[PDB]
Amino acid sequence: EIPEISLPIHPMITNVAKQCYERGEKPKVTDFGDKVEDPTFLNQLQSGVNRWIREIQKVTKLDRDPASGTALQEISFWLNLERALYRIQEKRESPEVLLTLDILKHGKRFHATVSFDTDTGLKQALETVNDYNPLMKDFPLNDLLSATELDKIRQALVAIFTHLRKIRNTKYPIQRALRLVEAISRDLSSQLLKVLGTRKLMHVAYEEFEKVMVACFEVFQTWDDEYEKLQVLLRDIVKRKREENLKMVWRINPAHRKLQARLDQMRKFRRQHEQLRAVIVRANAIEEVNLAYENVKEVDGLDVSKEGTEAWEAAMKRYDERIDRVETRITARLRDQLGTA
Amino acid sequence: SDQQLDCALDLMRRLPPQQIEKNLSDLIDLVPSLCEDLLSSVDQPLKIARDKVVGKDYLLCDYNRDGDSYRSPWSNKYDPPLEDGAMPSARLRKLEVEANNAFDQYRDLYFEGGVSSVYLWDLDHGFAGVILIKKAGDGSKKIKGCWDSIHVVEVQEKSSGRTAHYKLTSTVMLWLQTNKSGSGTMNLGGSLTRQMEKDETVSDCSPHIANIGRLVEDMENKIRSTLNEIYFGKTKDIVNGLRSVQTFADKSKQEALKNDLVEALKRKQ
Repeated sequence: EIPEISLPIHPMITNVAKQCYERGEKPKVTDFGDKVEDPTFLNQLQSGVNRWIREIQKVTKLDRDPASGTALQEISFWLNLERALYRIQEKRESPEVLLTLDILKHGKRFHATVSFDTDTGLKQALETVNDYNPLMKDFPLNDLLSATELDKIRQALVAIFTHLRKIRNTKYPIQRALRLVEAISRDLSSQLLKVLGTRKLMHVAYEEFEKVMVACFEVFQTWDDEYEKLQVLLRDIVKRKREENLKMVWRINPAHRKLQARLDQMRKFRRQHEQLRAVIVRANAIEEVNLAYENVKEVDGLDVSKEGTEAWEAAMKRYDERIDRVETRITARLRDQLGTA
Repeated sequence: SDQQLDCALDLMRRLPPQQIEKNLSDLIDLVPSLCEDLLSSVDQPLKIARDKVVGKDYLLCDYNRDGDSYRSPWSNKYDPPLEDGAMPSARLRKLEVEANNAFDQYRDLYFEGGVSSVYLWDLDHGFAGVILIKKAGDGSKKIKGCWDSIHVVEVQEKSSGRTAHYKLTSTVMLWLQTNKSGSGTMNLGGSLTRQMEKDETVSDCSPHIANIGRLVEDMENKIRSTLNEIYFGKTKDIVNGLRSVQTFADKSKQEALKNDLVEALKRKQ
């Protein structure tokens, strides 16, 4: 994912260092002698160093959309940049490259020498890399990877955010942190999607489903209160930094409320089925409403959101209307059942 | 006690500009409940601070008065040691250090010495700064002068396109003396204040700071000029109008013929 391009040197210099390598002598700067203070020689040297500066700048200033790809991709991308910039420092610190720099310094040409460290943004890139270097090492995303139980997710979410708490000392950006949070919610949603897949939730009783329901809201509340603690955390961070009055968007619509709202509609849905199926058992309206009940509800189909609204808003209010029309008789029937006497 | 405040400002208006600091403290010693109500529109000289870590100088006013400390633009530190002050924007800190640099150049070109300072602060659609310049006279020379300048500038940047609205308010608090044999001692106080606003286009070759530099330059040229001719010539006119050098009855002759020509000019109407 990161281009690591070597720095090519002029071949004659390699032959000179090769001649010194046959002996074991350190290839000196004045080995060229008269060739040092010549025009075409220094001309080609600056050409090579100039292309080196472009090779360094090719990857140091590189940047992509912080929300592009999944969470692990962006996090791993920052890690890749850290080790890659260290490899650029490795190519910078070799004695052969330093030998070329010594040629340009000994030849009184300060341009490529000073620009080799200033024009290259490697120094500032490495210092920002080092500022984010402990923050990127030992990231507990694997705690979120193999977490299928909601309790594991509760403790995992709190653990990851407490490890992320070290962004008060490393200047974390605003929008970067918000896209980071949405990436965290992306993986949370993915894990929950397969969790609902391996749950077979459309066949269990309301006891187990109630426990799973409460556990889902447990995870959601860990998200809300700990996210507000992270909010206050970033609030005091922006206060201690004292930079400006930007229009920072905190109107975050993450990847988990999308399922949370559907859950809420199902809560009141189970209230209808709770009062009915829990009592109705107590003339065929009993059976008939369970008949029409299951008949308009047995096809949730992996309960995704898109088809959820797309067809289930009609099938949903249609289930309500099937109760109603089915349950329409009982009202006036009750008016019969007891008003006659 | 609002009329008391109006008469107090008029008293400072007519107060001798030699003891502005002492008499301002005295007037505050009358009604100290109205103290930091007067230290907003009563012009007084500046205060020279001392940046210890850098080895420079920086003036003191209310804009650098962060809490009760002063933000040394040569170091961006507060003195007294208040680690809780209102730091400027890092963006504006870079803009401020180059501002201090450009005005050191300005000060060196016109004043050939002296102390200067340029602080900055925000605005929703722009920013605003102050420019302090204090040039005391050549201590070696006998001319005991003290130029004092304060330039309240407010950059009201427009939407985009890099065109702005530069509002500027200045103040010069002059001071002069000569111990010349022909005059004995000729003390000379004085103070001015003006306002100007222009909408010069911002560009990569014309930054905001350059526009401010042109405005401060033009403003001080106008104030120094305006002073020298209008006000100081007015004082020379007053001394000449009080006592004349020519003997009277000679002036009656010249004024006699003057009135004769007055009749001659208003004769062929």
